[PDB]
Amino acid sequence: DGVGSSSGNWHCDSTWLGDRVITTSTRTWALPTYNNHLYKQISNGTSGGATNDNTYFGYSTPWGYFDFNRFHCHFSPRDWQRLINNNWGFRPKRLSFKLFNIQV
Amino acid sequence: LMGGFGLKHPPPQILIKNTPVPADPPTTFNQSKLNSFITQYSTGQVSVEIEWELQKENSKRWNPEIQYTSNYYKSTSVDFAVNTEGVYSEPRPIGTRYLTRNL
Ligand code: NA
Repeated sequence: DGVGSSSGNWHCDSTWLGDRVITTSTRTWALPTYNNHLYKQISNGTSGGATNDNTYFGYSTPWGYFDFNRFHCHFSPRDWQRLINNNWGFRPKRLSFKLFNIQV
Repeated sequence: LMGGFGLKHPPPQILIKNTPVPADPPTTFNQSKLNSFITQYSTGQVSVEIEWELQKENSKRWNPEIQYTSNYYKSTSVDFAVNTEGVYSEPRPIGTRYLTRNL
């Protein structure tokens, strides 16, 4: 693990094996500093014109998060077509996640 | 040229015939070949099983491909099905070239 060594490769692919299909996707991301490194109480009441149906209390944090809860994060259009045109069903079994080639 | 696979040793021709069954012959000998036969025909079932090898598609094309599909909207009858009269019909010719491949 050094400054001059990559800590991972680009894995983007799909393989169909029978009653299984494995999707793999890699992306490049960017993360800024959020909230000026702070935690902040955020709220919205019924003042001004804000209706009661929209009130809330919570917090914003200095953290970011990864999300891939969207099918196109894993299936290319063609793969999605291969899936829906030939199978009565499908479901997730297991996953691997990786963060690498980090640069600050 | 009409399409298909050219074979030096194609599936063999399968010939079939009902054996002639003489109707009564004369009572005194005669040289002539019989020409009077019992009227008959045959019927039965026939089975053909063929094993085909498939060459799976290995494309990295990102966007969806063209695909043969049934029509979506309502219709008087179902394509590739029978009539109210029990007649089966093939509404259109269906080719084989939907997926794509680079040169
Ligand atoms: Na059809």
